[PDB]
Amino acid sequence: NIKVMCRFRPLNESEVNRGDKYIAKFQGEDTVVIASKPYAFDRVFQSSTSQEQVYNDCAKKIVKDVLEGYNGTIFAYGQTSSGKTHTMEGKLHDPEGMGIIPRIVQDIFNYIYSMDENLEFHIKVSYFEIYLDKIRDLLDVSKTNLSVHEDKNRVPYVKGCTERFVCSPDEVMDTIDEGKSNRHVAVEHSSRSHSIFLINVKQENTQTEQKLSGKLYLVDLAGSEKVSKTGAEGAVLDEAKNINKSLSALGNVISALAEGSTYVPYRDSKMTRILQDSLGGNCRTTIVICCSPSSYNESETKSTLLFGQRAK
Amino acid sequence: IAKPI
Amino acid sequence: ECNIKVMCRFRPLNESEVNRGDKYIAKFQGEDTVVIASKPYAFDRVFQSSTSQEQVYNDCAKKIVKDVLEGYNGTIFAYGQTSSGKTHTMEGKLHDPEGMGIIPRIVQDIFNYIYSMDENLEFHIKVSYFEIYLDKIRDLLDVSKTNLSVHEDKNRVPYVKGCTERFVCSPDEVMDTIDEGKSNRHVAVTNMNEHSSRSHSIFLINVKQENTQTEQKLSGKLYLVDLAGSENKSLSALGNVISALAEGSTYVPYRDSKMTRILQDSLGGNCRTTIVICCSPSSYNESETKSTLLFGQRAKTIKNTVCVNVE
Amino acid sequence: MRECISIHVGQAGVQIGNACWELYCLEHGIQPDGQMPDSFNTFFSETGAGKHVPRAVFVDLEPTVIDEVRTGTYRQLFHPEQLITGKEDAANNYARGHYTIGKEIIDLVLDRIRKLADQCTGLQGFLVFHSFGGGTGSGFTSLLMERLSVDYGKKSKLEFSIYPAPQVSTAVVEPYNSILTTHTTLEHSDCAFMVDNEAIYDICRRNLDIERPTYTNLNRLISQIVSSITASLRFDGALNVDLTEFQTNLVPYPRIHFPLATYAPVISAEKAYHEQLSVAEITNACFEPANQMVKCDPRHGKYMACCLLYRGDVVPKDVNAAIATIKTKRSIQFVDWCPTGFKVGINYQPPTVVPGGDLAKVQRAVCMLSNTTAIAEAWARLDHKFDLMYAKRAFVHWYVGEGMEEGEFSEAREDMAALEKDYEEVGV
Amino acid sequence: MREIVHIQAGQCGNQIGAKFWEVISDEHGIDPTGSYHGDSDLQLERINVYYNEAAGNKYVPRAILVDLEPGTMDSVRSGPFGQIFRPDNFVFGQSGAGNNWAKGHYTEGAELVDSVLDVVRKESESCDCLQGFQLTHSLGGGTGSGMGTLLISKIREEYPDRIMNTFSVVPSPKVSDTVVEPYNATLSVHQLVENTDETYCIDNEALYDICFRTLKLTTPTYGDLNHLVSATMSGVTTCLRFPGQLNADLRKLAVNMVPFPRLHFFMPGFAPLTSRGSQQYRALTVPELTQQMFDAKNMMAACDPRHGRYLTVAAVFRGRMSMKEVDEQMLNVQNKNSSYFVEWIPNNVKTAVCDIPPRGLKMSATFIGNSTAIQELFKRISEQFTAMFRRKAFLHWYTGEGMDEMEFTEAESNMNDLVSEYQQYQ
Ligand SMILES: CC(=O)O[C@H]1C(=O)[C@@]2(C)[C@H]([C@H](OC(=O)c3ccccc3)[C@]3(O)C[C@H](OC(=O)[C@H](O)[C@@H](NC(=O)c4ccccc4)c4ccccc4)C(C)=C1C3(C)C)[C@]1(OC(C)=O)CO[C@@H]1C[C@@H]2O
Ligand SMILES: Nc1nc2c(ncn2[C@@H]2O[C@H](COP(=O)(O)OP(=O)(O)OP(=O)(O)O)[C@@H](O)[C@H]2O)c(=O)[nH]1
Ligand SMILES: Nc1nc2c(ncn2[C@@H]2O[C@H](COP(=O)(O)OP(=O)(O)O)[C@@H](O)[C@H]2O)c(=O)[nH]1
Ligand SMILES: Nc1ncnc2c1ncn2[C@@H]1O[C@H](COP(=O)(O)OP(=O)(O)O)[C@@H](O)[C@H]1O
Ligand SMILES: Nc1ncnc2c1ncn2[C@@H]1O[C@H](COP(=O)(O)OP(=O)(O)O)[C@@H](O)[C@H]1O
Ligand SMILES: [Mg+2]
Ligand SMILES: [Mg+2]
Repeated sequence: NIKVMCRFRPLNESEVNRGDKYIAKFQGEDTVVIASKPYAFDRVFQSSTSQEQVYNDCAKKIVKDVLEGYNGTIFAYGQTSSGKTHTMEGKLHDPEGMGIIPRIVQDIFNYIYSMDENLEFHIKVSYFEIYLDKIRDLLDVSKTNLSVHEDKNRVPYVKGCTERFVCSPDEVMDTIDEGKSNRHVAVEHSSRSHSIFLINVKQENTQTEQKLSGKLYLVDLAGSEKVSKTGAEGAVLDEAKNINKSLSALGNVISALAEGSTYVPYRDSKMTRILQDSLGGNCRTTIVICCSPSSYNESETKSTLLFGQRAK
Repeated sequence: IAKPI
Repeated sequence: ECNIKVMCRFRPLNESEVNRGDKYIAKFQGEDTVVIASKPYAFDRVFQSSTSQEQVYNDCAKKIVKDVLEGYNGTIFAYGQTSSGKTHTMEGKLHDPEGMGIIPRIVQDIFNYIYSMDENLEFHIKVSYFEIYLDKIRDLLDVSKTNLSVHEDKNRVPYVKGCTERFVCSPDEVMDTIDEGKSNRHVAVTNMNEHSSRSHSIFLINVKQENTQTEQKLSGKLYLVDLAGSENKSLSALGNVISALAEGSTYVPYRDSKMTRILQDSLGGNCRTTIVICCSPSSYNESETKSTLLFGQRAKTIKNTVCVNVE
Repeated sequence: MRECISIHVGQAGVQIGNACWELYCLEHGIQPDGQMPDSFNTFFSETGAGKHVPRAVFVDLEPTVIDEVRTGTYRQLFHPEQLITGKEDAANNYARGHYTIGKEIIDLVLDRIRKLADQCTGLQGFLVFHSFGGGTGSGFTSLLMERLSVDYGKKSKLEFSIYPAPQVSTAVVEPYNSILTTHTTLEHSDCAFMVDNEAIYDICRRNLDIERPTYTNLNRLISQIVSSITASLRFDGALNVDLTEFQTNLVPYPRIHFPLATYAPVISAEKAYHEQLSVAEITNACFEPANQMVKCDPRHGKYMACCLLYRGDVVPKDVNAAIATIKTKRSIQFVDWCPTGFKVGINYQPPTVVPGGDLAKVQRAVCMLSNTTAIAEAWARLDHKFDLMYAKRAFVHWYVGEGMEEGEFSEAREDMAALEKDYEEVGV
Repeated sequence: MREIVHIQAGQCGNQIGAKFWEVISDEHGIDPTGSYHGDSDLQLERINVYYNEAAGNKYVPRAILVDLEPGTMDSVRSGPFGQIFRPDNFVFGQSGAGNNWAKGHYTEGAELVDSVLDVVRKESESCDCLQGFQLTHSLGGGTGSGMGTLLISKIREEYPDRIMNTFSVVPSPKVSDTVVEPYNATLSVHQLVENTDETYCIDNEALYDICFRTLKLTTPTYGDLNHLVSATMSGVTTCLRFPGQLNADLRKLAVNMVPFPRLHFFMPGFAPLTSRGSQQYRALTVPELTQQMFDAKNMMAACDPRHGRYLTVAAVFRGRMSMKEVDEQMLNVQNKNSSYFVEWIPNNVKTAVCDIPPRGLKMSATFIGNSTAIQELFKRISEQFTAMFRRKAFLHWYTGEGMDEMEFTEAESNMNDLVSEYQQYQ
């Protein structure tokens, strides 16, 4: 089923001197009210919550499902300086300062480090981005206009995508850094393209000769932008148009899945086309939206809250 | 060439 | 019914045979017929003392590489006394492109073929370094796993259990693995020379090639084994089994020692058999030369049955 | 002096302006070429050689109708730089008229307006003509209104809009544009008059005895109402009233500023005779539910303030008698907190006929501007249409495809609901 | 100022476009040699939409003709109005298409797409404000479907924010001339449903039925069908070159008529249509035209509108008429036939009125519909494809040019997804 999580952050020192104030008021642990308008979610975190609680309440079940022949998907949506990088990567070394991806890879390795020697596992990694409705490869700059097809069992995939092997989490972190060093980011570090990361974990039973394949999807959603209040010109305008249209299409797909409608518009955008296998049915997907409570950023906070609420 | 774990 | 190839490479004389005053009795009546003690000794292809490792590799190891690429197990075995030319034939000088023995040339050719075809096939490569010393099993990859037991499978062919498995993707990994094996061989061992002349080193390579679309399964086992000096329980078993097989009487006693069961696959089992006995033309070693020649020619009477490992 | 700046944006506004300027040129006796063979400075400026240039700016994103103006019968009147034209129309998209295509001629129109405003001494207000539902009339108007509010601000702004009808409609995505523009019209405007096609169609059917109306008749009626409004600034008479007194008499609270207009007596040439057309009859007929130009019956609501603008041969005794007769009635109910709910204006200038028109030469006419609580039903119907169409999110990919977020629709809906709640709560 | 680039690919497309150009030149009053002999200023006011200026008051159309055989080219060039086209815009090959989608789209079309794209680019950079692209082809052919699809993909790649409208002739159940038609139809729909802003579905069966029943014709040839198609194509975009009370561009029609990105398939129409000897007994009014337009036997697609509900209807009138009449008719048509329209979309019909009627009439109208009944045409095509794909019949010709079965499977899946989308709202 669909799970939508929202996280808030404590005000930084760089804005306390300007005298901003909290806008969000909490009720229980599942509702946040801004300007006397309730917003019901699945779970809301506060500033005092640590990373481990978020990981245990948002990622552990999906991480377990991947290693047992099933599939799952995790998104991440927010504006600049809203908590995206802290809740996703954070400090890549600290046992208490790591985000969600390092804990995911740590568990995905420490489970393999315990299942005897009668089982063999394989790990695959791919990293492709979506830019101007054209799929580019972050691990091979030669490829720039890859395509999407289907195999015999009509489960989509992207052909020509570079797919290397890994054996230790350090290699995973290194390839993550290399992939991030090729994305499109405007001038403080404003992302302008969606990113997709794939961890393929498959097991082959040496004795029983049974093969189980499981997939985990990591998606970093770019931020929707109200153009009229910014004054974008030229390429930035095209980027904003594409990002807004893609986010609207994804919202439509998720709403159609949640409401249990007969037809789900899986073929309205590239992003939903790729993730058709690990989105609906017996697939568990969790979405995390990060927001800032400072009154300086109330409008974008409301935009993020509305996008999260669209799923229901 | 593969590199299984 | 694949044939057993018996290969005879001669070596230059060492210092002790000159000190005895050896004469160059052996003469090549052709490249396969040789005369010692005024007696002919014909093999498949006899190499001279001046024969290079490159020439021996070109003449011998190509077919076994092709077979293991096809799916048939292959065996390369080295025999002789101490200072007969076994280890130097096996590796020689690995960093030297000329003196590199069977192992570096085989690795280079395997990687060349892999880089050449690179079709819609997947290859998984694993290596295990093994040793036998006074009938003691010890893996150098992990020192603690000693006194291991060789077990049996559904096909009832012997295999070692407990030996550490290490995948390889590039030749430098093979070189580092060999270096680590030798370094561990330097640990808990008093003298490398006496251990080499009184123990046995086993090099194992396994390959699993599978097509992506048709999904056919092809596997092959490669054995690279060097034994101790022929100048003993292991040698008693080897002599008895080779003489019985040449005579074709009773059976081959495999439970005499572990190396016998291990070589069951190599000798008479489901694996292509090809041995390269290293001989010396010295009269100081005319006894051991005669023993080696008789062993090889007796083994040449045996032909093996081998099937492709496809599942 | 007393001057106003006219802006016509979109096709509907441009054609309404065509009718309005025809009427004004007829009223002041100016030939189309601008030569006449002092009660005219409000809508024109002298050039020193006998030519007169009207104070109007024509803006459109499509070169079709402005090209009709450039080559029609009024090509020698307007200033060539007043008529401003783009390349591609809004295509019924709010975003295309707002930002995507708007940010290419808005600076030019701002410069033209500044050039016109510098030339006028006593600026009185703006008269913007646009339409609800179209891309240009709903999106491009918002940008211009925001820029004018930022620049000028204190000057009064009046708008005349064509509102969507209950059943008759032309476009398919009209509710979205109407909701967005009616959100934008509450922050910057001061008194917006709204009309619709269906009520004018019925008015033409009954009173004028015409069964096949077109757009020209509607434009003529709207121009007549605007001229009736501006007559007090143009000419002289007892009990005159200008814009600021209009706004201080007709707008009780800062948000209740959405009146509806009415004209009387709309009669034909054959029915011009056989009727007295007295002051009492004219006054009584203007409160009928069948003469309102917005499809909302005043009976299901209560008035707050209605200002009557008599023009022609009018004597105040008759006006007082008519007001007393209106007050003693029972069908129309006033709010208890407004004991005096009538504003009276009289002028000495009778209405002017246009040649080849359906209107008749009468000696007197009135224009009642009232803001009752009955205007909420049209907004209710439009909101219902919007929510029904937006439940499935149809035609939304076009709007979000031009750099527009999904939150604007919900925000505008919330603002409209707040407006309806405020209107109802102040009604009681 | 809002220019249009026209491309004709295949025999059917070439002949349809030739008839269309003759009709357009007659409407604007242009002699075959390219001189202007009109009788009004409104004709020359907006002549830049389809024509380019030349020395000595001569006009040449902005049209490009592409084919893989040199027979249709010099069949057109020797025709009544072949003297007006630009000679350098003729791009053609020598090897016939062979009724092979794979050949035209991969082998013999990849060696000629470069020249066609070059001449398109040279024509597209001489305009002031490009509006869109027009393409005429037929889905069941070999060069038509493949070449048009390749050109559409390339142009949508180069120009990403322009309207692409194509007028494609669709295969019919009971009228067919090719044995491998369903394969071509499906392989063309696979790309048309993705890289087209609005496409119009026409079939020969409905045109034959129109000629037989309404016009009472004796022996209808291809000329009458091409002429009807030219009439509706001319009536589609009359608001770009003539004034009117309500003006509707191409993008305005696209915004009003397309609720969701995939559903952009339309069935055109026209009115009035009477036989000679019966026009003197007909009253020409708005109600009569409205009744004729919404008749199930007047559409140019062999799908019964009664087996479905209209999503959006656009009706462009031409002539002098009252607006109240049009509004009242478009309201009472919906109210009287409520069960034939989508319930949750108010005002399913859009009105556009222009004040320049076609020569020789007083009133004319074009009907552009978007109904769920278009699913059954795709149903028939898909059933034929499934029947002929189990045995892999006639498949070694396509796989002999560099294709795969997975392409066929993907195209079938996409068409099934489209059918599922249309059925959902019924
Ligand atoms: C005396 C009179 O009024 O004659 C009419 C006529 O009788 C009818 C039957 C015409 C006639 O049309 C046909 O018979 C016909 C033939 C082939 C294909 C399609 C139609 C007419 O030929 C066609 C002709 O149409 C035009 O003149 C339009 O401008 C039309 N022109 C052409 O198609 C055209 C033909 C030849 C050369 C150049 C142009 C047009 C329509 C849409 C867009 C542009 C142009 C008209 C009104 C008539 C005749 C002459 C009998 C009809 O057709 C049209 C297109 O108007 C058939 O049903 C209508 C109703 C008309 O009343
Ligand atoms: N009174 C009157 N109303 C009109 C006229 N033309 C259009 N309308 C109304 O205006 C609405 C359509 O908006 P338009 O003004 O034509 O569109 P636009 O502002 O030009 O915007 P775009 O054409 O989309 O760029 C409908 O409600 C019409 O009924 C007219 O000439 N007179
Ligand atoms: N209206 C019309 N249809 C045609 C004409 N010629 C062929 N067709 C139709 O087009 C389809 C055949 O495709 P065609 O264009 O001849 O093949 P191509 O030359 O390879 O593109 C069939 O459905 C024919 O009925 C024509 O001149 N006019
Ligand atoms: N949950 C949190 N607790 C404490 N600090 C946080 C939290 N989330 C974000 N921050 C602080 O915000 C700073 C910048 O946020 P960042 O993740 O970089 O946002 P962005 O990636 O949008 O710039 C970090 O230095 C981090 O210290
Ligand atoms: N073919 C040869 N050419 C030159 N030197 C050789 C040759 N074969 C053996 N030797 C040298 O003789 C010495 C002993 O040989 P080695 O291979 O270690 O004997 P074994 O392994 O049979 O005990 C080594 O220095 C070796 O390099
Ligand atoms: Mg040795
Ligand atoms: Mg317009």
